[PDB]
Order: sequence, then C-alpha cells, then structure tokens
Amino acid sequence: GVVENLASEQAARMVAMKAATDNGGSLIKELQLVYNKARQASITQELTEIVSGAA
Amino acid sequence: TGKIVQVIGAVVDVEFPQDAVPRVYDALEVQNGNERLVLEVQQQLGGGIVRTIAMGSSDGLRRGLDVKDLEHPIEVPVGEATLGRIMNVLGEPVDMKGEIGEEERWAIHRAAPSYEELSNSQELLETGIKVIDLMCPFAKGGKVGLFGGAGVGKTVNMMELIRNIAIEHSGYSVFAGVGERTREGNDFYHEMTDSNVIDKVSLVYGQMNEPPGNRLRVALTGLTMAEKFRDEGRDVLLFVDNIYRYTLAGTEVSALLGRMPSAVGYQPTLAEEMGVLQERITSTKTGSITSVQAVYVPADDLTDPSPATTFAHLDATVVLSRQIASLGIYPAVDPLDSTSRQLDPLVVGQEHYDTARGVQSILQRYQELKDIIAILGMDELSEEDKLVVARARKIQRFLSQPFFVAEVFTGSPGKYVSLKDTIRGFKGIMEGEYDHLPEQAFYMVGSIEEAVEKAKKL
Amino acid sequence: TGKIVQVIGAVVDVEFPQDAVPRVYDALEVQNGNERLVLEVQQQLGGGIVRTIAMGSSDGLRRGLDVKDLEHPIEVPVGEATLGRIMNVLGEPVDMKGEIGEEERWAIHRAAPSYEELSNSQELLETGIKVIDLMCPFAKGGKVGLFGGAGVGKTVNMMELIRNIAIEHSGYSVFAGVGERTREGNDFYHEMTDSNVIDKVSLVYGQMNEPPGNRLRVALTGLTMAEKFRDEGRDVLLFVDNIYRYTLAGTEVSALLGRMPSAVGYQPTLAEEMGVLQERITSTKTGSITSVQAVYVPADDLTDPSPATTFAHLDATVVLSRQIASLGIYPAVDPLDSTSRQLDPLVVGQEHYDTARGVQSILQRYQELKDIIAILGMDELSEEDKLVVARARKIQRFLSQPFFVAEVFTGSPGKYVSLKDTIRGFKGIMEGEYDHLPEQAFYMVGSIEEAVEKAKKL
Amino acid sequence: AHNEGTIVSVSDGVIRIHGLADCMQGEMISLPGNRYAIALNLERDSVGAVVMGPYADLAEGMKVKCTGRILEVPVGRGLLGRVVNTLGAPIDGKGPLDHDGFSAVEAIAPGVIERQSVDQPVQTGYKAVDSMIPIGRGQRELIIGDRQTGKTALAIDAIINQRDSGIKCIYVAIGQKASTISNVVRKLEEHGALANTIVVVATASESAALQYLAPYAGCAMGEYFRDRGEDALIIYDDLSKQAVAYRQISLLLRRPPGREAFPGDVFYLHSRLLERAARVNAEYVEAFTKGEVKGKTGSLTALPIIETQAGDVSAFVPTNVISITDGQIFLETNLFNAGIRPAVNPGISVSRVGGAAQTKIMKKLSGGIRTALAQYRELAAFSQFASDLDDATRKQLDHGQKVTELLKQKQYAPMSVAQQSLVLFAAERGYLADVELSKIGSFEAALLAYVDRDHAPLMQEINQTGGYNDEIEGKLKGILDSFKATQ
Amino acid sequence: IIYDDLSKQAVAYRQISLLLRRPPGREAFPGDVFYLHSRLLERAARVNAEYVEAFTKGEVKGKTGSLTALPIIETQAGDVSAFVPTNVISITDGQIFLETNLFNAGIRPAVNPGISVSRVGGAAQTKI
Ligand SMILES: Nc1ncnc2c1ncn2[C@@H]1O[C@H](COP(=O)(O)OP(=O)(O)NP(=O)(O)O)[C@@H](O)[C@H]1O
Ligand SMILES: Nc1ncnc2c1ncn2[C@@H]1O[C@H](COP(=O)(O)OP(=O)(O)O)[C@@H](O)[C@H]1O
Ligand SMILES: [Mg+2]
Ligand SMILES: [Mg+2]
Repeated sequence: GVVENLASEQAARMVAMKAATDNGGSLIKELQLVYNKARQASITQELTEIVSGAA
Repeated sequence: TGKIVQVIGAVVDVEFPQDAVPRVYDALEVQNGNERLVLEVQQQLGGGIVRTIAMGSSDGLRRGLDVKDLEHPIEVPVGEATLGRIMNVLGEPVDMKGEIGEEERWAIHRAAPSYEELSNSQELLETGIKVIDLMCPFAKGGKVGLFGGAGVGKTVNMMELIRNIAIEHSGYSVFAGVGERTREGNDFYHEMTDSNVIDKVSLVYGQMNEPPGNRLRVALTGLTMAEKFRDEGRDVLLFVDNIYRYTLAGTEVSALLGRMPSAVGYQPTLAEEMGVLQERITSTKTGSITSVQAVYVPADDLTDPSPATTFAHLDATVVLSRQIASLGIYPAVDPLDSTSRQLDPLVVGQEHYDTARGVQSILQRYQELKDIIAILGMDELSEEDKLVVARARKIQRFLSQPFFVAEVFTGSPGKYVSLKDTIRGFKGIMEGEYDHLPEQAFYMVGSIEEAVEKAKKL
Repeated sequence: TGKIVQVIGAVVDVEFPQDAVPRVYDALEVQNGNERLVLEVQQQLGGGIVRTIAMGSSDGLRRGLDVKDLEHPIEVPVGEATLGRIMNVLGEPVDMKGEIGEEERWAIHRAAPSYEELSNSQELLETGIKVIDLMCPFAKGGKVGLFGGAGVGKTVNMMELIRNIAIEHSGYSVFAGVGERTREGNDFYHEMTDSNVIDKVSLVYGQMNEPPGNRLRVALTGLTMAEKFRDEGRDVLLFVDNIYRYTLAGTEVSALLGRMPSAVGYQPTLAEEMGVLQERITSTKTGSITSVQAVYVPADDLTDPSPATTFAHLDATVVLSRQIASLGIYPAVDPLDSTSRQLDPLVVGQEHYDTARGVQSILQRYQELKDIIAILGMDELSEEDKLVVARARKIQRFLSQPFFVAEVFTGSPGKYVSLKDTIRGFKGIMEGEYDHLPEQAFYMVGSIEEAVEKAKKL
Repeated sequence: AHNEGTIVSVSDGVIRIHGLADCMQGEMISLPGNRYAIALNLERDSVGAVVMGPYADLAEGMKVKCTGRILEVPVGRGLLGRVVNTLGAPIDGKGPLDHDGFSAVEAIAPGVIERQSVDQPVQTGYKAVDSMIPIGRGQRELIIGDRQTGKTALAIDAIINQRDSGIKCIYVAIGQKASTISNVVRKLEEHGALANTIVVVATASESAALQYLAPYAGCAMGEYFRDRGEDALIIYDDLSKQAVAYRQISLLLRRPPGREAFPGDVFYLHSRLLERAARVNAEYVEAFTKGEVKGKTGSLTALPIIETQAGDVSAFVPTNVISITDGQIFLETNLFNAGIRPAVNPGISVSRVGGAAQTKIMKKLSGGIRTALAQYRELAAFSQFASDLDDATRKQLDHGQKVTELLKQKQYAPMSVAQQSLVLFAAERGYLADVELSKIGSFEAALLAYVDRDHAPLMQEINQTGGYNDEIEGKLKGILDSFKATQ
Repeated sequence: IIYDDLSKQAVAYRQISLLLRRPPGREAFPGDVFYLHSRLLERAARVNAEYVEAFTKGEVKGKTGSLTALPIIETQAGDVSAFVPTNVISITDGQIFLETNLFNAGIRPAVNPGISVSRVGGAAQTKI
C-alpha cells in the first residue's frame, strides 16, 4: 500500500509540477506587459522633462 | 477703459495704461459676438498689460475691442436666499427662476480661517456604508475624500453618502459639482426636488462641458457659499465632485499663463492651488463644515501628483481600486490602502478599533499568500493559512453591499447597515463563527443575519 | 578689474573689458564685506562676459561689485608642508593651527600622464587586512573600490588602511573628503591624532554644506597634493571619501550652469570628469600614487551612472555587505564577490592564488550544503561534508578581524596581519590542522597563532 | 547706485523689479504694506523677488525700498509652550512673544574641530529604534517611508519622550493642513510634552517662500540651545513638501530644472540645512559674548522626514536626503498594514553612530537582537514552507518571529529603558521560547513590565545609571525566573 | 451618432498640440485632452420640452429631442487603465468592454459582463 502510494506520488508530482511550470509561464507573460508599460512611461518622462526643462 | 492685445484660448491679456491697472484678482467685461464676457485678471504683466482668463467661450473675441474694468473681484450671492436653486460660477441663476437672492454678497477669493479660530470635534457620524463606517470613520467637521480611477462607481458612491447623511443632517447642504457630467446634475436636482429636500440644499454647477475658466473658479464660488452659512449657522455639509477637475483646469491654463511646466506637465503651483482651496474648508469656532469630495485619480496612478498631494488635506481617505471592482465588490473600497486619521482607539472605542485592524491584518496576510497560491495552488498552504484565506475571502465579500441609488442599473435592492452591526458581523466572522457558510453567503448583503438567510437559498 | 552683472545662486557671472578677459577655469577674487570669496571661471560666454561659480556662499553679493581678475587657476599648497592637518578646497587651513609651512603652490588642474610610466609594476601593497589582501591583491598605481550601501564600513575601513600603511610602512597618505560629513571629518581627525598616523595624512575637506562648485574641486585638490608627492618620487596613497558625491556634486554644477541632462539627469560630461580624476592616479616612472576610494551605490543599483563609470577604472573591487555586518563579521566583505584584476597566479604567486581560490571554493560549497541542512538537518551530511561545513564555518570567522581604528567601538585590541601569515593561516585551517579547536578561536584574531592561544582559554 | 526700486510685474507670489541697483542676494526687501520679499534672482536690469506673504494687493509702480540685513527670527527659551509662524508670529493665541534676541534664519554650520564626537543617547521610546537604530545628540536620523507608514507618529512620540529627559524640542510643520497641526499640538498637550517644544508652522496655504523657509527658521530657534551648551531635538515634518515649494519658486524664476523638474541646487538646500544640526564641543563657550560658563557641551539633534511615492527610494529628493543623513529609519507600508506597528525595517535601516548613541546596557543586550533578527531575515523565505525544515533551523525561525513580534508598541506608549529588561532578556534565554505562541508573546510583555513595578527599586536603579554589569545581569536572570511564578 | 475611434482623434490633436509647442503631459498628451473629449460627449444629451420650444421658436411647441452618442476607444493589449481610455470612461455614463479573448473563442458579441455597465440602466429599457 505504501510502495504503491509512492509510485502515485512521483506521477502526481511530475504532473502537478508541469502545472506549476505553466502557471509561471503565464505570470511571465503578464509581467512582460506590466514591464513594457513602465518601459514606455519611463522613456517618455525622461525625454519630456529634459526638453520641457530646457525651454 | 482698455483694449485686447492678445488672445490664446482661455488666456486673453488686456492693455489698460497705468491710471487703472486692474488689481491682480479682479473682474472685467468684454462685448463679443453678442453677449457679456467676464475675464478675470490673473497676472499684472509688466508694461501696463494684464493677463486674464475668459469665464466663457473665448471664441469670437476680436484683437482690439474695448473692455471695462470694475472693482469687484467676483459677484456671488450668499445666504438663505441661495438655498432655492442652481447657480453659475459667476453667481448667476442658471435655473429658470430669476433669483430673488442676495441680501449680501462675497468674493469667491477668500482667506483661510485663522489658526486659533479653527475648531474640531470627535462626534462621529454614521454613513450607511459598511466598509466606510468600519474602515474609516469621521466626526462632523471632517474632510472625507473618495479616490478612484474612471468607472469605479466614483459618483454613485458620493450620491449614496449624500442620501445617508443628508437625512441625519437637519441642516444646510451645499453641493457643488465641478467638471462633472451635466446629466447627473439634472437628475440630482429633479430627484431632490421631488423628495422636496432642495430647500435645505444649495446648488452650483461648473460642468465638464464649460470652458476652462468656469471650472477652476466654480470650486471657489461653491464653498464661498458654505463659508457664509458657516460664519453664521453652525452645521453645513459641503459636497464637491472632482476637486481634480479644478486642478486639471488650472493645468490647461498654466501653459498659456506662461510658466514652466512642473513634474508630469503639471503647474509648478500645484502645491498651492490645491492648498488654498483645500484649506478653506474647515470647522470654525463659529460653525463647522462636514465635507466629502470625489478626488479623481488619473490613469489609476495613485502616484500622479493630483492624488499624491491631495492626500495630506484629508481627514478620512477611502480609495476605490479597479481590481476590487473587476471582481464584483461594488463598494469597490480597497480596505488596505484606505484609511482615516480617526481610526483611533481612544476615539472610536477599542472594539471598533481591534475589529478594524483585525480585519485589516488577515486581509493583508492574504495578499501575501496570494502569490504562492497562484504558482503552486491552494493545497500547498498549511491548514492554518488555508483557513486564513478562507476567512479572508468571506470578509473580502462581506465588505460589499447594494446601494439604494444603484438600484436603477442593477436588480439588487439597496440596504443600510448599522455601524453597530458592521462590527458584530466582521468581529464575528473573524472569531470563526460563520465559517460553515459558503462564500457567496456573504457577497452583497446587509447585516450578517442576511448572509445567514442567503446561505439557505444557496 | 571687473563688475558683477548677474547673480543667481552660486552662478555669479562677471563682465570685463574685452581682451583682457579671464581664461576658463581661471580664479577670481571678490569682496562682499565680511570676507573675500573666490570664483572659478566656468564658461567664457559672449563678449567680455564670464560665467563662474562661487567657491563660498554667494549671499550678500550685489550687482556692480568689484571682481579682481587673478591670473592662475585655483592655487593649493603641496609638499610635506601639507601633511599634518586639515584644509578646505583651496589650501587655507581650517584646523586653527599655524599656516601651511610652504608651497610651490600647484594648480588643481591636470594633464594625463603620457603612457610613459613604469608598469610593469607588481608591488602588491600589503594593507594588511587578511581578507583585503588574500582576496584583493592590488599594485601601486592601481585603484581599489569599496562598494556598499550605508553603514557597511567603507569609511572606517579606509581609516584602517591609512593607519596600517602609515605606521607599519611609510605614511604617504592624502585624504580627500569630497562632500564629506562634518561629524565624520571630526572623528577622523581625532582618531588620526589618537594614533601616531596623522603624519603623513594631509586632510582636504569639502563639507557637505559648501556650494557644489566647491565640493566638485575638493577631489582635484587632494589629488594635486599626492600628485606632487609622486613627483618627489615616493609611493603615496590617496583616499577619496566618496566617488559618488564627486559625480553628484558635479551634477549640480552642470545643472545650474544650464547644461542638458543625460542618463538619469547626470551631467553630459560625467564620463570625462571621472576620466581626468581617475587618469592622473597611476605609477609614473619616477614615483606612484595608489588609490582606494569609497564607491557608494544608490539603491544598491550598479546600473546607476555613478558607480557605473567608476568600474572601468578599478583594478580591484572590495564589496562590503550590510548583512554580513549584521551577523557580526566586521571586516564586512563578501569573499565570493570581491575581485581583483591582479589575483592571478603569475602575478601573486601560486600559493596565494591557490589558497585564495580555495577559501572561495569552500565558502561556496557551504552555501550549497546550507540548503539541505535546513530542509533535512545536519545529520544528513556525509562525514566528509559535515567536515567541510565545520571547516568552512571556521574560515568565515577567521577572515574577520579587529581593526585598530575600531577600538573606540569594541574596546578589543586591533591587530595587523601579514600576507604570509594570512596565507599560512587559511591554507592550514582548511587542509586542515586546526580541526581540534572550536570556531570561536578564529573569531577575532591575528594569524592562527593567536587563534590557537584563544583556543586554550576557550 | 540707488536705494529704491519699482515693481514692473507681479504674478504667483513672485515680483520682478526694475532698478533697485543696490541689492544683495537673499536680502530683505520691504514692499508697500508691512510685508517683505526676498531678492533671490538679481539679473541685469531686473530683480525677481519672492513675496513672503499674500501678493494679491501688490501692483505695478509701487515703490519698493531696499533694506539692511537678511531674514531674522525670534529665538529663545520663551518660545517653548508656543506655536509660532515662520516669521515667529504667534498664531498660538497667547499673543505676546516672550522672546530673547534675534537670529538669522540662514547661517553657516559649525565647522570641524568645533564638533564633539557624538556619544550620548536620545531615547525615542520605541524598543525597535532605541535598540538597533539608536539616535544620539548631534545626530540626524532620516525618517523615511511611504504615506501612512507612521512617520509623524514616530517623530512626535520621540518628542513626547523628551518631556522629561532635558532635551528641548522643535516641530517644524511644513505644507501640512492646519486642522491636522492643531490636532498634533493638542496631543502634545495631553502629554506633558508641549510645554517643552516649540512648534513652527507653515500651513499648506502660506506662500512658497514661507514654506521653503520654515525649516531654516525653526532651525535658528533650536540652534539657540546648542550654541549655549544645551541639547535640542528638531524634527522637520515633510521635508518633501519643502522641496516641492522651493521647486515652485525656482520654476517661476525660470531656473533650469533637473530630474523631476527640481532645481539643481536642491541637494545644496537640504545639505546646508542639515549640516546645521550637530554636537558642538564645550569650547563653544565663546558665544554671542564669551561666555557665561559654560563648561557644558551642546548639541542639536535633527530627524527630518521624507515621504516616498510607491516606495521609490531612488527618486531625486529622497536620494539626496538619504545621502546626507548619517542614518535613516525606513518604514515599510507592508510591515505596517500587517500589524508590525513600528513599521521599521531592520537590515535596510542604519545608524552610523550606532553603539555610541546608546546607553551602556542597551549596547550590550541589543547585540543579541541584531543578529537574532538578521538570521530570521535569512530564513524568512522558508516561512511559507515551514514544517518542511528540521527543528534545528525551525527554532531559529520561531525565535525570529517572536523577536520581531516583540519589537512593536502602541503609539503613545514610550518605554522606560526597562524595555531593556524586556528586549534584553527576550534574547538572553527563550523566556519567550516557553509558551511562545506569538499571541501570548506580547501579553507577556505588558505583564513582565508591571510585575517589575512590583520590585522596581532595583529597576529605577538600572534606569538612572544606564549601565549593567554582572550583578545586574544576575538579578535580571532571577527576575524572570521569579516571573513565571505569576500571570 | 457614433464617433469612430476617439483614440485616432486624440492622437491627431496631440500632433497639432506638439507642433504648436504646447507642453506635453501624461503619455505626451496635452493637459486639455480631457476637455477635448469632454465638451464633445457633453454635447450628446436629452433636451426637455421647454428648451426645444425656445429653440424651435414655438413651432415644435411640446417635444423633447435627444442626441444619443456611443464613441469607440481602441485600447492596447487590454490596458484599460491608459490615459485616454480612462478619460473617455470618466466622461461617458456607461461602457461596453469587448474582450479580446472572448472574441477569439467564438463569443462574437464579445461584451464582457460584470465589467460592462449602463449607469442609466433600468430606465433605458422597455417594460418587457
Ligand atoms: N505604533 C503605532 N501603533 C498603532 N498605531 C500607530 C502606531 N504608529 C502610527 N500609528 C497609526 O498610524 C496612522 C498614521 O500614522 P502617521 O504617523 O500619521 O503616518 P504618517 O506617515 O505621518 N501619515 P501622513 O503624514 O498623513 O502621510 C495613525 O492613525 C496612527 O495612529
Ligand atoms: N570593527 C568595527 N566594529 C564595530 N563597528 C564597526 C566596525 N567597523 C565599522 N563599524 C561600523 O560602521 C559604521 C559606519 O561606518 P562607515 O564606514 O562610515 O559607514 P559607511 O561606509 O556606509 O560610510 C559605524 O557606526 C561603525 O559602528
Ligand atoms: Mg562614509
Ligand atoms: Mg505625517
């Protein structure tokens, strides 16, 4: 019963681990967006304060 | 007395030669295509010229026409005579009854009350809202602020506050919509005229449809009324839609007024433009002012200067986040980023405090676990943390409740919760009493005894 | 022979008869009643006019004041006459003692030593702090960077480097306190006189509260002193207190001088400013000036331009750690991240490079073992592993040591250790003879010879 | 040269004046009416000045007289119980100014050799700060954090704990709201601390020049005490609001803006303001008239307050202030909302004076907490996966959770350096290790604290002497052993 | 009336604004971009019997006219919290989010409930 439950563990694990790998992949896609947004905001402000500052 | 020299949008400057260079804050008129057009002096530019701001459409102004200068800053009526109906930023009767109005009159530009003349109390008033009453209370003579991006129920929230405290009021109210939709104002007037409650209120409307000049000044014409009512009768309510629309107006102008841009293109005078107006609203020795106001937050950025600086001027600061709305909780208050200066144990009793901070904690502890859950699932939490999220998710949706005013566009009939019950329920859920009940039992209900009965149906 | 025309902050500009007018970087004297403050020409804009920065407070100055055109750039006393006390940006004593003994009076301004200077040069300056010598060997004409946030011990570590190189060898030390704190400037002067070290250490302070143009040049001044000691043919050291406050102070100058900002708002010349300051510091055919400079990292971000442009010039980098310090180790350096462009075998001998990498290796393996030790306990490590961990644990404490300038803190006696004692220590402690004595024996000691002694008291 | 001048233009509290050929930098300039302006921008053929007060009444042509010296202010022992303006005008209510002499707002800080090494402590009252971020006379700790992290609460609470220690206090409210300030002093009165602290004020409505100068004014008032061999504690509330005001000025004066549109000399602004604070050697006996002995030493401790937006601690103003102060207490909004009330974040916080600015007994027993806290910092990651780890490191985690649960106090409840007993011998043995669970790990605090007031003669002893060796340790060991025969 | 792409308008206005050298703000848009859309959408409304009478000069003598208006805003990557989109949401008394992924998966009237709203609500519908 133990030795069999153990073989169930290895499966359920490698399966539930593939899930965790795919969950992480989804977060990485969402983050990449949040990033690209800040990447733009950052570059517009730096450019704007320099040029408007010069005036 | 003088003539136009330039015209750039709302900003027009007038040459007046020395004899009568208009005082800095002062009115003066102009005949355009048809009617009267009030300009307000803003800057005594060198050389006998003077910068002003059109209190109406600047379109149709010639480059040379004469302009008469008067000595009156701004002509706005004050007193019981105003209670009747709606007013302009200029203090004109915008509604269809030629005003009987003023026994007196004040300038929209005023000074902040003297320091030692300032009072304060701790008599907390009770709104119907469960979130607000538990998470951030306020005594009369308080400054409440509703922060929120677009479409987070910003307006409907204020209107529900109004209907709840404008009843316990038994006094004089002064609503002052600025930069808002006109459609709401018309409904608010008609709605309030049928309930017959207009005779104790006092309207003033500078729309988001009207030119810049009207907006950044209508906020002033608004409270200068509440000020009169204050310096006589003691208890007044002051509701203001979007203080942001006022600051925002000042930005559309700051460029033409010829000053360098501050951070994010805002005026360098943001610090003061806010403070002047915001410092005016206060409890005097002679009379106090209770006031809620809808401070807009641009592009959801709570770091954006308007909100950032506006914060300091508020006693209680409840904030609505789009994330909480995207769920279904439609008193979309973020119970974490929302606070009051009077969530004090000595003020609101220990039971209210401990309950408030208890609810605050477990709800925050949940935000931390939120990360590992999303990556590794629920089954990875300890049996204790498991219970933390479960209890939290109950709280998270017991915060919700249907507003009466919101019945129109949602089937759900309204409800009103006692500040007493709000404590009983949350304290209760946290103790672990109402666990067995499913989550949906708590979503969108009044007292806890409603969550119970809803659990029966499903 | 000229008169102030405009004055804004430290940006006073003066007019002259055309031809003759001041060269750039030229000095200018001017009275404002109380005292004469100096000006440094920065921009020869327009005809006859000249933009400058006040070396002192520009307060009290007024238009039309008489500004005396001096001939040379900044003037500063050099030679052994300087060694012995403090002195501000421009030579003059601030210690209330006598006046500078004598001066050829060099200019603070520069010229890159033509690439005719005597590298090859491996003289492996022994500090000698065990870890800063075992892991970070550096040669004359080289420059060492002390990286870390606030409180890691950059400054105090410099104090030790000064005292050791001073008394255990020949003094030869110039300390440039670029924008240095006043409290630090005091405790430093006191601590330096407490020990015999004060000579040779010519101090050059540029207090934080002094204007930007002032703090910028403070580096070049202290540089020019050591710049002459090398001319005398001696191997001097130079401690610039904050490379960060050098570039940052240089930022303010460029700012109010009207230059267009660049990376993160830094001056559009940040690279060249750092270029000249760093380039004259080398080992010439006649003598040499070695440098150890504290590189502060803003927000612990190595991408920030300040520490970024610094990296290109360092021959060795000693990273300190706020967390290592918390755990009690006070020569708070991370042996794993500290580097040296000189730490290869044919430069520093095999024995050195081997035991160096070995300490690195073992410290690393412990890091890997540390993971399994928490999860499934110490009992899981093989006999060889739990032997590596015991042996590693020991060398960790061994490379900490009581500084001499640290006695004001701990009270214990400081101790100087050679390069050969250190290697002889670490090599053995990991081979590893001293397995029979408890860790604490290695906690705070000179060579293991002392560790074995403390081990007897145990 | 000419003495007078006339107003060419006036807008936004800034005046551009023609003539006035004779005029110094920062010099006062009397306008019609009583109010003055400040000559900050003397270009050729025109001098811009900042109106120190309302500017609506002013106009073109008005005759403007040049004046003698710069901005001065009422300073002395008399200001203590009073709330004062930026100019020293009592908005308090009492009315008359019991002031002694005047002093310049802008004035140089004592150079080196005039400084004494800081080594005496100023107790904030908080177990958290006094033990691991110690402060001492002549120091400058930067309290910094996001909105609503409990900055001010920490500040005035540190002021309230000087109600009895002999240090005089100053509170510079800048850009604040009037309603709020009155609330504060009202509580400074509920506790005996108000009669011992002057409160300078520059409300959100006052001129840009008034806010921008408020800190300096409140400084000259505090400097008074230090220059005469006494200790004082000034706290500039919202040094952020100050820089935003000065930014308003420099922008209206058309000066080149750096990052975030801030003036290039913003660092220099705070730089000279903060170097003002320091401890000065007894040989400052040479004063305004050397010198009524005056064998004593003097100092001026100042903890400024920066407000960060969204934790952005690399922003312009914060970057400057952090670089200046010899120590800073970072308050995290995450620690706060959770329950850890003194939201101090160790490891990131720092105090370059450290052990020196700390009582003897604290210096010893705080060393145990610093490392116990530091180890909990390393294992915090495993807290999610707790129970996966063997008891060896599991116990270190519990000790850490408890020791951080110990470093948290109610707002207006300063501790007695008997906090020493609590903190110290929380580390000595797991007297917390028994009966840990964190719920009780605090109710034990308020219980050990009051059963010592049972036999407190051996306690006020440790309080006054501010020292411990071994006997006292031995006694302490027994006081806890004797303890758990109660509750 | 339906204004197709107020996003394409705002970007066109930003062009002229910057060519005129007007100081940019958030996302480089002129500070008055809200007023741009505001005074436009505010035009759309229902006028009561008296107003129509006064305007008509007594010809209509008792009727209410109205200009219903539903504008279009093109978001980038579902970023609804962008500057222009937020303003137009702040103006209009309701909205209709067409979700990008609901649309891909066949649900063509991609309207996203629970987020889409009509604040006029009940009154706006027939009895049945
Ligand atoms: N140690 C504490 N225990 C319990 N509550 C506290 C404690 N410290 C602060 N608070 C509460 O935290 C809230 C805010 O504190 P406060 O000191 O005003 O923060 P602040 O950062 O100065 N916020 P603000 O200046 O308005 O941006 C107040 O309601 C305090 O009562
Ligand atoms: N050997 C030591 N023993 C005790 N404290 C030390 C020791 N070395 C450095 N420190 C601590 O470092 C702190 C600050 O030193 P400092 O070098 O100036 O920091 P930073 O390098 O960030 O400027 C001091 O308060 C001091 O206590
Ligand atoms: Mg340092
Ligand atoms: Mg505060």
